Amino acid sequence: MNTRRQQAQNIRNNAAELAANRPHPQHINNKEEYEYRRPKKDGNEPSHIANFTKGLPHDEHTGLLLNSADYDQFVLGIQSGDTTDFARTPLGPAELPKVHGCLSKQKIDCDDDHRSGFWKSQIAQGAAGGDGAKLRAWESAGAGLVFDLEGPDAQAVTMPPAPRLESPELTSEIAEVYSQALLRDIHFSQLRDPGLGDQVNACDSCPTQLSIYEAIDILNTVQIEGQNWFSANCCDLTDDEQARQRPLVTRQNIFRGIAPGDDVGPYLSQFLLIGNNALGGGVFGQEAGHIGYGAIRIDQRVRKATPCKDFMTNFETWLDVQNGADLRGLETYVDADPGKCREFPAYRVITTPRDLATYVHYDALYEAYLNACLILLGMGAPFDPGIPFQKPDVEDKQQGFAHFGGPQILTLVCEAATRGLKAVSFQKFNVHRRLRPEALGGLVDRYKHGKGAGDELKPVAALVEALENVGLLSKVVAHNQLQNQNLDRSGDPSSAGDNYFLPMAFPEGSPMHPSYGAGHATVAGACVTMLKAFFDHGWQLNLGMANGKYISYEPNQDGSSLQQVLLDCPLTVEGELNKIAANISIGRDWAGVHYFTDYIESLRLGEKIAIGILEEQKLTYGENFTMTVPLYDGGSIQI
Amino acid sequence: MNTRRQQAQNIRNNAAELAANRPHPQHINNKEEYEYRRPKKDGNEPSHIANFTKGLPHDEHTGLLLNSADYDQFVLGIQSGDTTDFARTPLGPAELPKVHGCLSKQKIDCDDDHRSGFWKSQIAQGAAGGDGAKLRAWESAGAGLVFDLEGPDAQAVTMPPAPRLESPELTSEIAEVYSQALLRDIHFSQLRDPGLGDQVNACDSCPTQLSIYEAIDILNTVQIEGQNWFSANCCDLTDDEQARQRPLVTRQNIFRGIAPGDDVGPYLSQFLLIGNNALGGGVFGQEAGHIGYGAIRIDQRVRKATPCKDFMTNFETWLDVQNGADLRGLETYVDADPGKCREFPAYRVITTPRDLATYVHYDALYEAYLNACLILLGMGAPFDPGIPFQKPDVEDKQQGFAHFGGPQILTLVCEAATRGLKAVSFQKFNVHRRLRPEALGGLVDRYKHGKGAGDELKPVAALVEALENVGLLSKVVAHNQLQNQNLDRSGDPSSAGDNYFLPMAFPEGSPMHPSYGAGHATVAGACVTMLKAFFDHGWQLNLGMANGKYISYEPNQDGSSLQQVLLDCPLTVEGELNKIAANISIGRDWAGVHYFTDYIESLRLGEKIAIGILEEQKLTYGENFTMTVPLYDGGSIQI
Amino acid sequence: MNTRRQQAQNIRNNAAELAANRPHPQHINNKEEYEYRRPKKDGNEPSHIANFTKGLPHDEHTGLLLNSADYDQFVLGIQSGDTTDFARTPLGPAELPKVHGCLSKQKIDCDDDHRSGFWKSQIAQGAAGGDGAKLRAWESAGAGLVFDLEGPDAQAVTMPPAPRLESPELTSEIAEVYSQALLRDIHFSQLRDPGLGDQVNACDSCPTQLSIYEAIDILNTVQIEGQNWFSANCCDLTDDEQARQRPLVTRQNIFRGIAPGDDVGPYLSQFLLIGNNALGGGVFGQEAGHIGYGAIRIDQRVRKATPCKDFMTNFETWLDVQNGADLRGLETYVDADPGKCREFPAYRVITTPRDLATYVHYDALYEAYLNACLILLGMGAPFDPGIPFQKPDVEDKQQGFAHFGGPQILTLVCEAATRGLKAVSFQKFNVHRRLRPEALGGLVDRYKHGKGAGDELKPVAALVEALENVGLLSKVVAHNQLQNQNLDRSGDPSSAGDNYFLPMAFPEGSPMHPSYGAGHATVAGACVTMLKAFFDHGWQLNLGMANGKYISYEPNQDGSSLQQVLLDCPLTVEGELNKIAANISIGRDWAGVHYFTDYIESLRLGEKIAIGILEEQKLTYGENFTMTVPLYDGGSIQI
Amino acid sequence: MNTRRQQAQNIRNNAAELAANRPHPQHIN
Ligand code: NA
Ligand code: NA
Ligand code: NA
Repeated sequence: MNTRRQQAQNIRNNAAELAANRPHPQHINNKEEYEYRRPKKDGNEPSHIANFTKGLPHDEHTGLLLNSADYDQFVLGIQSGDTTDFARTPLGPAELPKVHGCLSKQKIDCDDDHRSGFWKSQIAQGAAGGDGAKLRAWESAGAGLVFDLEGPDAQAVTMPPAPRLESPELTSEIAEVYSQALLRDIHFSQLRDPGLGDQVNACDSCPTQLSIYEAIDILNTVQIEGQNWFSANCCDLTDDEQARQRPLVTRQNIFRGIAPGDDVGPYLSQFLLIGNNALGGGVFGQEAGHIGYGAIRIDQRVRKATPCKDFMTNFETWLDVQNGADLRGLETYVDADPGKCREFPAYRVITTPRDLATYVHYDALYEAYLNACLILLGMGAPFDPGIPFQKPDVEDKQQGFAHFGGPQILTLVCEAATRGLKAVSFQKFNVHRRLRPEALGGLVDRYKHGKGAGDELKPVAALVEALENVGLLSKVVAHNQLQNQNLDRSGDPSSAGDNYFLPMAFPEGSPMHPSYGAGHATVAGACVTMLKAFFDHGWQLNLGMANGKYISYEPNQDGSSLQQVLLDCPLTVEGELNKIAANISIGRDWAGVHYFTDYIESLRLGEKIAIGILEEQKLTYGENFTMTVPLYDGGSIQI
Repeated sequence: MNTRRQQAQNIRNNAAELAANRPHPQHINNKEEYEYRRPKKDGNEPSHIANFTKGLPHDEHTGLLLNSADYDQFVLGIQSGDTTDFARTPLGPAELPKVHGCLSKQKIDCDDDHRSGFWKSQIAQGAAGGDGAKLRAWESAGAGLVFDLEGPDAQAVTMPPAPRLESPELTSEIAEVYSQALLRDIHFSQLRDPGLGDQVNACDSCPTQLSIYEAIDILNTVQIEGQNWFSANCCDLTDDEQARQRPLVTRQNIFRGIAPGDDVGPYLSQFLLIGNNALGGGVFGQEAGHIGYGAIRIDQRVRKATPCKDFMTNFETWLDVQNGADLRGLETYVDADPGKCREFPAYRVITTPRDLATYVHYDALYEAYLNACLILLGMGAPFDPGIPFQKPDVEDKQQGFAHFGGPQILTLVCEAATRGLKAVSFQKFNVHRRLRPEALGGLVDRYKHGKGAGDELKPVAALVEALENVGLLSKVVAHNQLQNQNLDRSGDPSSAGDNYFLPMAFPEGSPMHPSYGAGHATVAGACVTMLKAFFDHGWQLNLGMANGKYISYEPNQDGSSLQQVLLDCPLTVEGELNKIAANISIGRDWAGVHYFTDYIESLRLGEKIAIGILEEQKLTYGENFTMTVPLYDGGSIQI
Repeated sequence: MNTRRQQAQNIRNNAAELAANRPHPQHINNKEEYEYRRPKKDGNEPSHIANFTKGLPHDEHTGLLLNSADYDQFVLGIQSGDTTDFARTPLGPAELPKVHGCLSKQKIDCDDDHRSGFWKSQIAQGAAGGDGAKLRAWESAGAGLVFDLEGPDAQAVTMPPAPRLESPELTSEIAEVYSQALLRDIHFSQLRDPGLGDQVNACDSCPTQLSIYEAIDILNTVQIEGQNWFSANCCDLTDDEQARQRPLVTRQNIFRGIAPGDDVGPYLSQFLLIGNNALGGGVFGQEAGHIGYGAIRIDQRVRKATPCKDFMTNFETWLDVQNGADLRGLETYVDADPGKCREFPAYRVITTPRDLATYVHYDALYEAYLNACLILLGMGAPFDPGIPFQKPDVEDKQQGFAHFGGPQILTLVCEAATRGLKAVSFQKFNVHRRLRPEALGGLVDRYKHGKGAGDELKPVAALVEALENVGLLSKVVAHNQLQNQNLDRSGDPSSAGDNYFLPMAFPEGSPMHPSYGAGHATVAGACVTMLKAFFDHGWQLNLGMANGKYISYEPNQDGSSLQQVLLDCPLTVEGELNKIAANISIGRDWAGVHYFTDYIESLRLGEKIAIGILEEQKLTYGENFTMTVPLYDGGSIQI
Repeated sequence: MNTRRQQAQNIRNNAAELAANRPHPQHIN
């Protein structure tokens, strides 16, 4: 034998070696960083239009990257991770220097207690009780360089290159993210084939410049050089692009993930609507929406944000956000009705993408995937049959709580997320640095106003044609027109003119870190993979059945209760975990802060992080069991 | 430089070595295992009265360990961890073999679909809809042998020896756990010095055979060989016992933990009563009891179990539980009132120890410590000033989300718990194997009925004197008398006679694993230590103040809302985290499944697990910061 | 220099490291294991219909997996490899326990000398001279966990996921394996384009419900969701499926392998028909069928099993086999004719798939590939020109016998096979666990009798449609009708009704180990790869030529002698080795125990095992030569 | 536990050492 000290050290060294001896891939970007250029005096420099520049100095007149030297310093700081190198990077509004090639001078500083004059938008000017908005910096840029004790390393795993401005793929994606902004107040029952059950309209009537029927046509018709993303055959596409590729847009498969079981049933996953039966003697049912949080409850009702109230719809509002104006918590929320119980309608069931965007806005990491984990445990969901002490207590003479029970999975959903964020943080900051969809909506507008210098915005030219030739932009300007009649931005100079800016559900828009690699989807992919591994992924949810059809749940007209939907086949653990993975992941896309590529490839990156942890932790147990974890790309694996 | 693969492997090897090079202590029990004996034909064998035997065959007539060979096989199985060795261990009721020294024969098996006849209690006989209760086995016995990737090893950390039946310490502890059973329906406002604010009685009037005033006297007067635990000076006590030692019992310090800040304010920690202010525009306040779970809410109202309804109050009910009768979920809960909102009183505020016992009954691991973590984040609580990117965004030009924000602490509270359970699982199963307080209540009764053989129960003799000489038992028999008038156990033969059994708030009583080392307290200690480390432990909670006194919260008469309590000094993050640590940890003691020693030493074991993880994870970051984590034993440490 | 001891140790350490430093792939199944479910009381459990359950307890009334707990114990035993864990797994017929979730009780045991009453089929009831059939257990389940001194490790190599019940691929495969059962007595001259030479009918006239012309149409027309396997373009298929994919079924390419040279010439490889010229002075020719086994001969005539006599054609016969009834050697064989020499027709030339099924039934591992090796050596076949001492003896002054002659290759064909079996044993038992084609024929029948519970056999529904819509099943029931008129199973209750069971050429059917990964094909692929490596793969076989056409051999009407076939081009060593690889590998498929996927992917797995050994053994020799081993997937490699 | 790769390599190294640690005789004509 060996002393336990040695055995414990050996296993931690074996896990460390196992992690190292796996395939360490090479990180390949789409080369957009230094490809698209613009003009300087007696030469040319890169435009960095296709790069994330949110927080840096943007020209206050043109809304383009003010100084390229700022981005070169921003990039430098990312790779070093030195706190000192962050401090040299200019932030928010700035003045271009008198000597060319030098770093920009930051207008706002520590002695600026009153910051009203620096911003050009009314909202930002009187944001902090009349003082004016504050600067906000980038979030955990050096997290990609942070190591970990378990799972694969952040740079020991990679995502494929982001699609380009010239590509047919991106054109379909920006159109999809654009469409969702105009379809942001649609009732969820509309996002599915009408044969399943009766659909309804959102009780709150909003001005709509786009419907579902139109959106499917636009997404199917949108094309570059006579090629549509959904239409294009395999032969044309690259091995990387062949993987992401989706089919022709259907009422059922619209705005949905490509993970198995996403198509089956309604849009919204049960684990975002249903709860558990009341502890002990049942006072309420699963349709109540109270999760069985041990002896206390979880309310499944999200905070209701005032419908059809999108932000950054004009240039000033957009520019100030892109100049790192801290506008968090300036979005308004519907007040409660004294007559009604359970703080309705202040807190209602997630009825529209807006309410998903709101849920996802403050989601707080792994909440959604823990909640789903809690729901299954309370329901009486079985664990993967490979796991020890799973048989009747009399026969096996052991139950298993500490390491093969609820306790182990409760920690695992939470564990994985942290490793997830670090892994994607590298892909965002140190590799791809893809612009936010809000920025592309920026690029689209500025081009249509003939802004920039020379052939700077020529790359975007191809993109805006398809968006206008499908007739989408014409509806976006109409939607924006009505949004700029709001008193908060009515007097903004840009409100009078046309705006092609993609509406943001949040005043601040996207978080202060690059687009490519989604923080929500990476956590979603990782946390869900752990749940699918541990639980019996096939387990058909016993939500009950009526009239020989297995019942499901979607919200009612005002989200006051759940409307039952009756399907031919029952819902499985796998599908609903994959659906809530997709719901939260695409939940950002509805808010207009992510593309589909950000979701899909993050979900694939997420499972690699999660699988790696499970692989490494298997060295510890001497029971010698098997955990069968299903993947999003077809067949399952045996850990 | 080195390639990232090598650096990542080196850090995981360095963490593994750091863990090994720390002090690996030697595990010392109190030698009770094979000390107390009883008689066999022409010799003597150990009684195993002071050991955990719950689940094994107990003699149906005497309620003592039927065969010592069963315990020797039970012990053997623990140390091996072999699934086959578990299967040989007899469970529940059994028949003593015709040849002596041989293993007992199990009555119940896989062909016993109807198990009514095997049980001697009415409740268990008609438990499973008339079929009869099923056998339940021991929970994760082999978890002590499971290794881990981060933190200290389970056998690389130890707890001091459990107190003995002869000791003054245990006598005070069993009296404390006994008292709590009779004080189980007391309103929490009573568990504090009355000078702070107006106290109240529980709206539900229960027959009480013991009051607070009496309980303090009993705990202060109870003594062995003219020595009281709280009275005894340092000189008399051992270095291990000097640490646990508490002061003379006060109205303020009664049934409370010895962690700093437990004495200050009411009994119940705020993080078990208060919530967050409503997201965005405030529709309700913190006194509401809705935690700011991102965009959804957490209900702080526990399920209300029918008051003054304790179980295992007679021999039959006690014996069947001790014979591993699965009675989970047979406890009844108060129905809701249609007229009232928020499912009242079915779901009410934690008003009595019963409601804490109920909360803790299904607590689901780290819920309480995550909830507390969520509350602080929503409040706007500051992190430990050592942590990077903590200064204004403009100055430092970075915020930190992924690794130095909410995300990192959210995973850490959840992370630590799993490592905690494995560490204590060893101390329970492989080392101390201390009997449950319910078992000691068993030993007390059987002695007072002159059960057992020869000088078997002589060890307990000394214990029962002090309990009777304080006049406690006389009140326990009176409490039990009224409890056995219930129709569910009225017709049980033992109901007619006197019962000295400690009432259990759960029908099944303690979980199927030994007493010493508390699973709740180990998680509590570990999770709270992580919170204290990350957050500014000193941060005075801004709950508001009225009349120049800082306001606090305790429940009202029916737990319909929070009653404000006004203190001279404000509550700190440290104290309330230490109080919720103690609340949940002692929450078991109220249910009657743990002693104080199980709490205190687990809280100390818990922080060692947590600190060890933090120490190891510090190798990853290159920022070079400092986390100042305060300890329960005075001064703070710098990680 | 180094001492030889050190050099010898270094090379064995270098080989060990080389093996480890190669790509270790991750084992991915199709997730069918826990996907398809059925109903239990108040819940749902997995059906394990798509898993190998042969030997376990099958319900005697429905013919489905009796208890899922048995499979969970069966799986557990596989992964542990513990002899004790095998013994707990119930075998053959069993009684479902009174408590649910418990292990089944085995009817047959060691005190059952007379086992007539346990079986439901006449054949099995009077199998062991009236005593009744015995139980048979699973074959080398723990061989996947066995290590090796040379070649790649069993878990250091993997096969792609098995096709699913829903898939178009499987539907084409089961139709192919079904067709072969009805075409089992076809003369081999029919399995090729008729332009090559005159075709003939099997002298023994059997009732045929299917012809070649019909079988090609059925295989080309069979489709799922309007998709045929052979018709489907690359774009639709996955990278794994794109590899297996075959072209539209031709008279030449029907039931043939996709290895280069399989299409060229007749179906049956020469090395299964031809022999060598008589040692010294030629008394007979190559058309004789006597292999030059040094100074003795090998008879190429297989034992003739009585034609059109298939087994397990009814439910009882099928069920008893699936309940592990040991029926080995109950198949009857044609008696010899006293008048004729060389024990004819008792021993005849392999004339029909039946005779191949019979050859392959007792093939005894590597016999076929050694025989082929012996034939080439006797013919005067050249070795790969890279090998040392290959030139005229006078010039080079060395011949090479021990290490570069016959001796080295003779051991290599035999060597590789053992490593092959262990490698695939893992893929069968520990990963894929694909049901046998006989089991799917079982699933098809039970569905058509409306057996099982709820939506248990719904997965198979899609499969049986295509089989009936092509009109195949209608012919299978007709074939089965005539087979159940046999007196051995005439009185079996199921004989009266319709049977859709795929006929088995063996009474026992498939061997006691899962379908996916073929033991014959893995050995075939491995052994043939070694032969192709060593010999000059291109070497055009000098069998002679007549009328300016290179002669070949196929059998005559009664397999009394070889009928010559004249082709435009000569046969190469590569093609005929690939053809005998395919012949033996597909030889199982004719018997109805394997699919095409089992052959193709095993042949690819086989070469990886073989190449790995050759790579490792190259460290030993200091001659520094090159062995050019051709692959089945196009180009050759240089070892 | 160890990863199968390591266990498989260790056994092949153990076999190689076992072979070397046996009596290596001197060849006398
Ligand atoms: Na169990
Ligand atoms: Na900050
Ligand atoms: Na030669």
